[PDB]
Amino acid sequence: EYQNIFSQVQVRGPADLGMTEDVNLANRSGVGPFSTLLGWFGNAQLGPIYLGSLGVLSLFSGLMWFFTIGIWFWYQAGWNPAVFLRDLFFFSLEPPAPEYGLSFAAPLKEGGLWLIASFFMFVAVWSWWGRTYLRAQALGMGKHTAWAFLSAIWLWMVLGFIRPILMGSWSEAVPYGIFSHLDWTNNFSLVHGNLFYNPFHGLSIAFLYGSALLFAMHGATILAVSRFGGERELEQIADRGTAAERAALFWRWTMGFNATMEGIHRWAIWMAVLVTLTGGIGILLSGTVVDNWYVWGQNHGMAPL
Amino acid sequence: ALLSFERKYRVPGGTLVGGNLFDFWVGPFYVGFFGVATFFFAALGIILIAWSAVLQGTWNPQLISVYPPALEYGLGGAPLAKGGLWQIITICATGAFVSWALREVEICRKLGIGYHIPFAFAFAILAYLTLVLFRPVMMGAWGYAFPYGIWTHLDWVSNTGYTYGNFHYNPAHMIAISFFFTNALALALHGALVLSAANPEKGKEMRTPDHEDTFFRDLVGYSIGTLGIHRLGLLLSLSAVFFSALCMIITGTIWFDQWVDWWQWWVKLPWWANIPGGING
Amino acid sequence: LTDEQAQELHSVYMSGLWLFSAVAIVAHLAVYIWRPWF
Amino acid sequence: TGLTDEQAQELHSVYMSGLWLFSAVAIVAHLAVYIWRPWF
Amino acid sequence: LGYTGLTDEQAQELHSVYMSGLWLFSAVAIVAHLAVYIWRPWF
Amino acid sequence: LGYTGLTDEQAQELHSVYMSGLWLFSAVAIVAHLAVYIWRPWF
Amino acid sequence: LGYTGLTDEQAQELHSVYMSGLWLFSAVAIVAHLAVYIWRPWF
Amino acid sequence: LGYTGLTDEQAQELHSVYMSGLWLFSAVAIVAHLAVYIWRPWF
Amino acid sequence: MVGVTAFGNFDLASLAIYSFWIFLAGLIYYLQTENMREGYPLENEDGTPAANQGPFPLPKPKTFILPHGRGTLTVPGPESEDRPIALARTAVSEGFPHAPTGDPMKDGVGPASWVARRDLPELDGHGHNKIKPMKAAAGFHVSAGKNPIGLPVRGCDLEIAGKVVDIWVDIPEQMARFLEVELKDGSTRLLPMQMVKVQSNRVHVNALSSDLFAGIPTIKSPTEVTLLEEDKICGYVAGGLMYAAPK
Amino acid sequence: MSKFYKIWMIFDPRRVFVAQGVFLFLLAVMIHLILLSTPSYNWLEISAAKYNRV
Amino acid sequence: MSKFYKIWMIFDPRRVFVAQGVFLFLLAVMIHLILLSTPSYNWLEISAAKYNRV
Amino acid sequence: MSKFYKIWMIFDPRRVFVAQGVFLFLLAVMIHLILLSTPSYNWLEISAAKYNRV
Amino acid sequence: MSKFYKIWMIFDPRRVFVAQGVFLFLLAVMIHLILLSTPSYNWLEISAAKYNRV
Amino acid sequence: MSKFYKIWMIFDPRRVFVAQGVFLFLLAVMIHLILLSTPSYNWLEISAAKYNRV
Amino acid sequence: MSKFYKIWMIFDPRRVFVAQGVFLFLLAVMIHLILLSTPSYNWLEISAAKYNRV
Ligand SMILES: CCCCCCCCCCCCCCCCCC(=O)OC[C@H](COP(=O)([O-])OCC(O)COP(=O)([O-])OC[C@@H](COC(=O)CCCCCCCCCCCCCCCCC)OC(=O)CCCCCCCCCCCCCCCCC)OC(=O)CCCCCCCCCCCCCCCCC
Ligand code: BCL
Ligand SMILES: COC(C)(C)C/C=C/C(C)=C/C=C/C(C)=C/C=C/C(C)=C/C=C/C=C(C)/C=C/C=C(\C)CC/C=C(/C)CCC=C(C)C
Ligand SMILES: COC(C)(C)C/C=C/C(C)=C/C=C/C(C)=C/C=C/C(C)=C/C=C/C=C(C)/C=C/C=C(\C)CC/C=C(\C)CCC=C(C)C
Ligand SMILES: COC(C)(C)C/C=C/C(C)=C/C=C/C(C)=C/C=C/C(C)=C/C=C/C=C(C)/C=C/C=C(\C)CC/C=C(\C)CCC=C(C)C
Ligand SMILES: COC(C)(C)C/C=C/C(C)=C/C=C/C(C)=C/C=C/C(C)=C/C=C/C=C(C)/C=C/C=C(\C)CC/C=C(\C)CCC=C(C)C
Ligand SMILES: COC(C)(C)C/C=C/C(C)=C/C=C/C(C)=C/C=C/C(C)=C/C=C\C=C(C)\C=C\C=C(/C)CC/C=C(\C)CCC=C(C)C
Ligand SMILES: [Fe+2]
Repeated sequence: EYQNIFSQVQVRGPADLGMTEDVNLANRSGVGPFSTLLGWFGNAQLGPIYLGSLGVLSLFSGLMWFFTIGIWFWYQAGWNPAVFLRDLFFFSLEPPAPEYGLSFAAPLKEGGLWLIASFFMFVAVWSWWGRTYLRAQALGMGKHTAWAFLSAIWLWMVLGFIRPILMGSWSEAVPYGIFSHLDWTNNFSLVHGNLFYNPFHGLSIAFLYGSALLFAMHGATILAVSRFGGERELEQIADRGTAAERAALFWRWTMGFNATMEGIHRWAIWMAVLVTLTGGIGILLSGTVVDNWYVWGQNHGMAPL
Repeated sequence: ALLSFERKYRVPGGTLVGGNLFDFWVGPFYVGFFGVATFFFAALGIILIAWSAVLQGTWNPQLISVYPPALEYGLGGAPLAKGGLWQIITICATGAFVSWALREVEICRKLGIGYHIPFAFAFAILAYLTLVLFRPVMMGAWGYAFPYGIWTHLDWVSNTGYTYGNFHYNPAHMIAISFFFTNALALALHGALVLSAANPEKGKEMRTPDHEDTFFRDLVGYSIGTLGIHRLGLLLSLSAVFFSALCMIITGTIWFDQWVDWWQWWVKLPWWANIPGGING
Repeated sequence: LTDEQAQELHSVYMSGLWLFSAVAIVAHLAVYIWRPWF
Repeated sequence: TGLTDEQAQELHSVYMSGLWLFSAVAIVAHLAVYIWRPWF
Repeated sequence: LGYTGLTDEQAQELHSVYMSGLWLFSAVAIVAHLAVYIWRPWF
Repeated sequence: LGYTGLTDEQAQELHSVYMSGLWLFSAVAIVAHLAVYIWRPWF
Repeated sequence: LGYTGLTDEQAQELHSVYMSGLWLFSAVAIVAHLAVYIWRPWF
Repeated sequence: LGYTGLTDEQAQELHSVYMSGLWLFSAVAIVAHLAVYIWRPWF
Repeated sequence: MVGVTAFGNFDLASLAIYSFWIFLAGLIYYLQTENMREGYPLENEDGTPAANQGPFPLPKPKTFILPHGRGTLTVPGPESEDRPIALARTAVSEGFPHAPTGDPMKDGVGPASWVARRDLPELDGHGHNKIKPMKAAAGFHVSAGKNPIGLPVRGCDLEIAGKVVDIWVDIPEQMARFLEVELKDGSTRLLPMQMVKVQSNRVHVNALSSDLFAGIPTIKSPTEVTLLEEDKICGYVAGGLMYAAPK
Repeated sequence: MSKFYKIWMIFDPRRVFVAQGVFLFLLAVMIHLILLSTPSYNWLEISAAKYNRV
Repeated sequence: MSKFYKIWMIFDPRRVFVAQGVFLFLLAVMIHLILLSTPSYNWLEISAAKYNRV
Repeated sequence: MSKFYKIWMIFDPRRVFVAQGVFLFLLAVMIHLILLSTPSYNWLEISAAKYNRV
Repeated sequence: MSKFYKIWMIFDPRRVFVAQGVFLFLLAVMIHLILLSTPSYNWLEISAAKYNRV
Repeated sequence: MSKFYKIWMIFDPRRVFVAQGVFLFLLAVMIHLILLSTPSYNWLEISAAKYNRV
Repeated sequence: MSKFYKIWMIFDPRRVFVAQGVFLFLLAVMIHLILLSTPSYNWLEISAAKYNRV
């Protein structure tokens, strides 16, 4: 009856400071507080966190981006806290108007502040990517996390930087707001025909659904064989046990083919990086190569003529 | 035929319906009672899709479409050429999905593992039945379900969404989207981490789970663990599907207008409703 | 917190509560003099 | 918290000194604003 | 008896230097405000 | 202090070099502002 | 001092070569700016 | 310093060959730019 | 580039979609071959190499360097069971079950199977044992759950089989892994934490009847448990679900 | 009265100091913003009107 | 009062006091915002009308 | 007053100095941006209008 | 200046230098972008106007 | 200038060579694409115009 | 001045050189993009209009 969804007994010991392969220990912090609420589901320990040069750069730039958008929101509210709380989700930093092109001459109120915020965000995201790479390198691990993050960065860059340049206007980029970027998404679909008929849009959706499918399958499989210590997968790779064999045989008897305790993670990483990669390509093609995706589908055997 | 370790696991037991009858393998596949049911329903549904393509007059697999009955048939039967083939295919699909889940249950209990996988699959079956059975029944017509076509059910999605304006003002829809995005992010991170521990820099020893915990604590200051990450993956996927089912079940039944108009209860809250500034004032 | 400790914390909390209520009543009475709703 | 009675007394004395300094500055500021532009 | 590990003399010296810096910063700010108020008063 | 491991002389020397760099940077900035203000004053 | 393992002579030599490279880069940049300003001044 | 395991002579020889390649690449680029500028100048 | 086609209706979007189809076929091939590093070549039901092996060739070997001087692992490689299987064919044709010859739970077949893993304890990043009894662990205590120590243990026949004596703890993950149960004869067994339900007054083991607790494989060292012993214990307890259905 | 010091026995002084500093700054900013939003007591706008800056 | 002191045998004092402070501050802010909404009992606006600030 | 130096026996000077630097910079930037957003005290536009720059 | 050299007895010089580089570069870019945003002080556009480039 | 060879003591030649190759190829492709995008310097279109190919 | 060589005992030359290279290339690309984005100082269209190529 115990399904291993929530731990039924919780234990605590001395905090684990972590490994010291060649990490600069002077850049680590102390351990934070233990949380029982998190310990019901996963680990209770918080921290320590590594902060280095790239951590400082990313924190400064991200804080400046956040503060720039926030101060613009406070300006749009008229400095009234009540209006700020009421119209939160309705404020937005907009990119420069279409008649300014790619130039940097747009006024502060009409898109210059958007350029300042975008520069800060650019620095923050790229320094965080470098930080993931260097944190992997310090521990002697492979850089798989950096490359998956690079896929995510590819889609982000296409949305905010690459496509506006190819289209020749900053007005193509996404505004900084909660409801406003949803409106941007809907208007992007409406302007370019019907984004459903973008084939790379369909592939991106296929891989997002596939991530949900594969992650549910894998979480369920590991929880099902956790009675044999299947969660300790790094050891099941080195010394195969009955947990790995039972999981492989379940999926083999079900659908005719299986994975290993490492190949399944290869499937996982590719299933996610593919949604973001195909999405980036599909957005890049919209407006620069195809202006009306539904008509394109009609000409390519996807929609009735 | 068999994997190197498969022989000791193939033992006679764990069936729900039948006994030694249907207790055998066909190649790698296990085929119990529900294996037979699944095969029959799937084959019938696929051949009926092909016959609907014959009736429609197209052989392009991207143009084949099986439309539900028109709204004037209500919840009754329809002629085969007009709406009935869709109904038979829906019955076949429901039978195939349920038999697949029950076959998974039989395999689970033959191998001695927990029933997490059939439960997770039942979540997706329930989302499908919400779109194809429960919502059409509450709205009173089979014509509110989606057609069986590669690109025409996207037309169904678009028409249904734009009936209520911009559909991602639906709040349960927002929650479901957030769960989907978080799920994809977590899947990428988890696959990358296990691979980076098992495949370190060239010439190095394999990393330990301590190295994985250390990597995430260095990066973001918290590590959920291995059991934690698998629990989180199951829960994120199932929550996404549950909230998508909810946001569709309330859409044509409780809500009837633009969802952006739903978000106005917050703005019109009395103690700031008339303050003159900002966007809504 | 045992019985005596909890009772003492209780007493100090109510001393604070009554001082706060006294200041609030002073303010409310000042408003009633300055601009009454009654 | 691990503080003794004397430690708590001393810490509270210094805290109250700081609080009264802050309050005195605030009182002077409010007096100046009220003379400049009363709100009652 | 310090939770940060500083002694009494160390705290006194650190506070002395901190107050020197604070007064320098405040003096610069005061001069800047005087210049702005002469240039363009806000009262 | 045991805070960074520097001695008194090391801190003095490091601060001397840091202040040399700071004054060079400030002098360049002052010349740049003088040039801009002559070219296009903002007051 | 002990931060990077370089001695005094090593730091001096490395800085000498670095400054040679910096001055070469700056000279090329100066010539480029002179050419652009003659071609199309921005003041 | 030797962060890479190369000796002084090895670094000198590798840099000599690298500079030969760099100058060949630069010469080809210079000829290409001369041809394009004669064909269609951009100044 | 809007409407620029090299031939027919083939533009940059068509080029992109066909390039992606080629890439996806290659990626699927790579993923399957990477998954083929365990369990291959395929065997007949009598142990001999099967005539058929599949549409994908076996990948080139790769070597893992195990930590703490545990050796190396090269996969794919010669894989052998290294243990007797007490199963008999029920049919001359393939695709039918193999029936256990004796007691399946003692013999370790079916849902009671185990694998001949290494006979050494699992280590942590520093070289210590990963799993320790909470008594031997330094500074470990129960934090926020129902503490099982001292509770009676009830089997699937609703009969008392023992009492909880200790908790075995995964030191790096800081999670309880096993319950140590003292039987009536003053002997202790390990029970997987994922197979017990800790209630207010008892610990309930749905998989295992009270009489079967004495048949749980024992650990040869009271202070540590190896991977092989973990296989045996987990496999026995899980096989109880099918092989203790009556009583 | 005269014994409130015992609260520092109940609350860690550093946590209380951090929390009350944050609270004081946020309260002060909120009040200043409230004054800025009202047409009256917006000292910038009324200074502009008094000296005819527009 | 009678025996309410025994709640501290059940609850950690810090959590209760923190929750009480947050609740009190939020209540006061909400009530002040409600008063500022209506023209009545809006001290910033009635003072503007009284001294003819507009 | 005279006993304020004891604050350094509760608060780590490094953490305090970092937080103070961040706080002061953000406050200065916010005040400058508020002044820029106001038609008066926008020194760039004031100098533009005075010197007939547009 | 007076006794400020002891700040290096509290802070690691490397981290301070890195923070200074990051802060100064970001501030300089922000100020240049603000100047480019203003119709005056955009040196490229006023140079274009002076020499009748466009 | 005569001692730039010491760069290879601190930089791995293989990483530098791979990065340099990738960088040079991407730069060249980007410049060629920028030239093809402009109506001038699109050598195919202007050869067409020059040789009267429609 | 004349003593800045001492910075190299503080910072590793490898990290400094890679950071400097990335920074310089990004700054050059940024300034070139800014110049191209302005209708003036875009040398391609300046040359096109000067020689009547459109
Ligand atoms: C042209 C179409 C047809 C093409 C070919 C068709 C022919 C048949 C198909 C052939 C392809 C088969 C692919 C299977 C490869 C298997 C890879 C693998 O998982 O492991 C093996 C191998 C290492 O395995 P390992 O055992 O785990 O190694 C562990 C090490 O010990 C220690 O670890 P490590 O440090 O070595 O790193 C480990 C990592 C090593 O992986 C890498 O090194 C990846 C490098 C980055 C990708 C390159 C593009 C980045 C942007 C350019 C700028 C930098 C260039 C790269 C710099 C190189 C420096 C090393 O290996 C991995 O496992 C990574 C898993 C996930 C990688 C996700 C990559 C995301 C890329 C994001 C793209 C962003 C820009 C996209 C722009 C648009 C592109 C269409 O990894 C790889 O080889 C990575 C392959 C990278 C492919 C990039 C995606 C290409 C997208 C093209 C789509 C089709 C075109 C559609 C549009 C067309 C328009 C006209
Ligand atoms: C009316 C609306 C349109 C439409 C318009 C669009 C548009 C426009 C786009 C999508 C995109 C996507 N859409 Mg669509 N979409 C529609 C209908 C659907 C339906 C459906 C059932 O109908 C589905 C399932 C989807 C699904 C999808 C996704 C597969 C895809 C986004 C991938 C992703 O993860 O992005 C989320 C991930 C990212 C954006 C990457 C972010 C990476 C960066 C680095 C993160 C930085 C964090 C930042 C610093 C903040 C810091 C936070 C703090 C650190 C905490 N769409 C209809 C047709 N859709 C995108 C796409 O790829 O299309 C091809 C896209 O651009
Ligand atoms: C929007 O804002 C705009 C764009 C308008 C304008 C804003 C501009 C501002 C914000 C940007 C400011 C930029 C400044 C900070 C640029 C600074 C540039 C400096 C850093 C130039 C330095 C150049 C260094 C050169 C490349 C040196 C090269 C020398 C190396 C090759 C030395 C290595 C030699 C080897 C031998 C070392 C080995 C030594 C041995 C002993 C080991
Ligand atoms: C919208 O509604 C509006 C805004 C209109 C109205 C709402 C208003 C709100 C609701 C009212 C809130 C009022 C609050 C609660 C006011 C309370 C203010 C008091 C609590 C401020 C106290 C400040 C005290 C500080 C300044 C004291 C500082 C002194 C310390 C820094 C001294 C250093 C301490 C060291 C020396 C300790 C030494 C310890 C050693 C080891 C002995
Ligand atoms: C919307 O609201 C608006 C913006 C309109 C108006 C609201 C305004 C209010 C809410 C803003 C409140 C602002 C705060 C309260 C003002 C704070 C001012 C700060 C406290 C000034 C502090 C200055 C400190 C100076 C810069 C520090 C100098 C530090 C020294 C250099 C330390 C050096 C120590 C070393 C050298 C030696 C110590 C260690 C050795 C071993 C002895
Ligand atoms: C929106 O608001 C706007 C932007 C419009 C206006 C608001 C403006 C305000 C918020 C801006 C605030 C700006 C800040 C506060 C100005 C700060 C400037 C800093 C302090 C400049 C400091 C520069 C110091 C550097 C340049 C000196 C460097 C020299 C070193 C590298 C020398 C080498 C170090 C030696 C070798 C150490 C070795 C010694 C030991 C013995 C080994
Ligand atoms: C209490 O209030 C305070 C002030 C304390 C703080 C409040 C903060 C809150 C109110 C701020 C909330 C911000 C939220 C709404 C951010 C929302 C962001 C949206 C959702 C972003 C979605 C998409 C944006 C992405 C795609 C943007 C990508 C842009 C990059 C690619 C930038 C590329 C870099 C280029 C443009 C820089 C060009 C500048 C020159 C120097 C090259
Ligand atoms: Fe996993």
